[PDB]
Amino acid sequence: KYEYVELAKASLTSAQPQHFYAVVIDATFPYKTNQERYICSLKIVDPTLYLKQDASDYATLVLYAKRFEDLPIIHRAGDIIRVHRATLRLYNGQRQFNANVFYSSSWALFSTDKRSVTQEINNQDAVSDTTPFSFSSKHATIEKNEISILQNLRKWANQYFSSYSVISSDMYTALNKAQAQKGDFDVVAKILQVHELDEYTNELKLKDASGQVFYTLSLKLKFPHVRTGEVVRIRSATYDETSTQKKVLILSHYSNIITFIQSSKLAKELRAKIQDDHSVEVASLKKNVSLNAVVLTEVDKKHAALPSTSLQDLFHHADSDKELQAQDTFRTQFYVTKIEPSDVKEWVKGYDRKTKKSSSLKGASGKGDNIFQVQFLVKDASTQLNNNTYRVLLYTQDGLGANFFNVKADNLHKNADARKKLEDSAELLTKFNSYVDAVVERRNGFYLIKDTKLIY
Amino acid sequence: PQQQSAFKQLYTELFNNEGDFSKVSSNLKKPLKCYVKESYPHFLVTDGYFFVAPYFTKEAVNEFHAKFPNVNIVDLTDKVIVINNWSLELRRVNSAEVFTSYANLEARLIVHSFKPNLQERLNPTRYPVNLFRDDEFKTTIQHFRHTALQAAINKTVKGDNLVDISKVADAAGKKGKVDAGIVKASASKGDEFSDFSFKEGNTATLKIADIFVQEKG
DNA sequence: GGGGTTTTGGGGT
DNA sequence: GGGGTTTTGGGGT
DNA sequence: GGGGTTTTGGGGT
Repeated sequence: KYEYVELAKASLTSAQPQHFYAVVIDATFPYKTNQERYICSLKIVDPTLYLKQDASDYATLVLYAKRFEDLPIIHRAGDIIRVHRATLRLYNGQRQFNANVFYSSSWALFSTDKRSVTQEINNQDAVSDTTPFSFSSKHATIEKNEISILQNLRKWANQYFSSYSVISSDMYTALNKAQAQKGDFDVVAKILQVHELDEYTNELKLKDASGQVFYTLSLKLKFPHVRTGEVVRIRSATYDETSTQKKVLILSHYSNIITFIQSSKLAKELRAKIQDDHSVEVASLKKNVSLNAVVLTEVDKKHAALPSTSLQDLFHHADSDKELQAQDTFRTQFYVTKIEPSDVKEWVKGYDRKTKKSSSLKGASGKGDNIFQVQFLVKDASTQLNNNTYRVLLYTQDGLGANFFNVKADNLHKNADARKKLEDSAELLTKFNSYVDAVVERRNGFYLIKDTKLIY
Repeated sequence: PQQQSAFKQLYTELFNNEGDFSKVSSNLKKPLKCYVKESYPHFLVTDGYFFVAPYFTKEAVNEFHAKFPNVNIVDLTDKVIVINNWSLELRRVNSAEVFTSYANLEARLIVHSFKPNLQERLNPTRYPVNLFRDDEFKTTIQHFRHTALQAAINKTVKGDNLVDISKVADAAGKKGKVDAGIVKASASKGDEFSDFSFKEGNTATLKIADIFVQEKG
């Protein structure tokens, strides 16, 4: 039988093990300090300790362990943690709970929202509202009397996050003031873009309330929950003075990228207030070499929620994998290496609906209706190292991808205006660091671009 | 603007000059004063912002062991070294096995001569990070590959072999295999792209473990 | 037996 | 040892 | 003292 005590009511004198439930509002990633030790530091809150008289108040929780797996990975602020056997002591004025997981202490994590982060990523339902989504040791037991403590704290967790910012202005630094810090700092920003730099790394494009845009590398395995359009708190970043072409944040092994639970007032306001920025992209288009990635296209709103499929899967596994065989519409990202036919003037051909044949507008047709018959030779992160380039089509005779270039099909041998706009788009598409975000439809072994248009 | 990292500027200029060390700015080929972060199992030195692995020639260590007797190299951790004679090369490697590389390419610091300064050498610095894990630098190497790849593809792919429109516009009763969209990028031998034009420098170097046996069998 | 803790030799399971 | 710095892995640590 | 484990009483710190 365990007796749970509230944070502000826990004893500072009796150095005896105490137990408690609490809401997590901040945490480092679990990190190694030497050869046999791992630490995870977090800030916790509950009904008796959540606010200084305005800025948020909290207790600190330091978890010690001998293995990485014995420490909690906090991907989201707002979830709950239950700790057994912590000793409380005052550390520079703050109530600090210490727990040696490597000895007799344990923790268990509970989802405040319907699903946990991991469950959201894998689209799974939660076993029940009383089940921990992560915990230390081989087992975790929750008694009937704990159910009310949990449900009540969840109810409170939502009230707290919906009526207060929780992560107050004193817990982070404005991106446009980042360069003025001596050491590391925290940031709260909106993810504007998630670029797959390579097989292991994502490059996040961030923008905070001050309006400054910054980039930062985010390992796929470590932070698999990053999503475009969502707001996160980055715990511990430093300003990179060696980055000249773009504003970069450096993260450490102890750094953490944290999202917010649905009821978060701060996340909600920042999601609406912080709007997309393309200034970095527009400025880079004037340079011969851009160290900044530019996503030239935008997919139709109805696919915004459709998951992406790599070129590796699209061309090497699409006829063998059960899941990929049942689908005919996909979303993928890639960069264009070459565009065929070479002559931009031949991108638009005359099409005969009856004979199913297209022809060049040589002696300028009637031979059929004008259509785009463009073949892109692409490549992506998942195929970066191989000796292949892949064919992706923009054959608009049936309407798929008709507005891709924001230029209605026309005889490019006669319409100088149309030809020029397509020529400019050609240089942009083949330019280093330019990428395409597109939806494709599989027909007779080929992929045709559809519901996708250039935004530059 | 001004690049604060000596290493980052050096390695970036090398890649932006097709691995030709003679095309890199002469005002950058001056002696390198750098702090030793680690000495074993991996010898890593910093320039105050990043850490790179120096590759010592057999001549470099023998010369060292003469002008500085008993001062072991594998124990230089937390002390500084001054590389007076050095060169930069580009090598093809397995990035999955070599952490001081990216996209199977590595820029190596070839050391010919270096002297240790144990003289309470200091310098308050930020935590050194692997140059081959840096955003901008990874991007520079991607630029390099993109350029080689594009040149190879525009040389290899010719004749506008466009998918016949009927194959797609009239695909009812037609089934196909996606691997029909796979096009070879160059005239390679295997599955990896290797059609580069920089001449891969050779230069023999010592394995960090041989210099550990030479000092403590 | 062995950790971590202090119980500093000895419970229960 | 906590607002910090590993490398069972040097692209979760 | 108490876990998990098996040592089923007894080291070392």
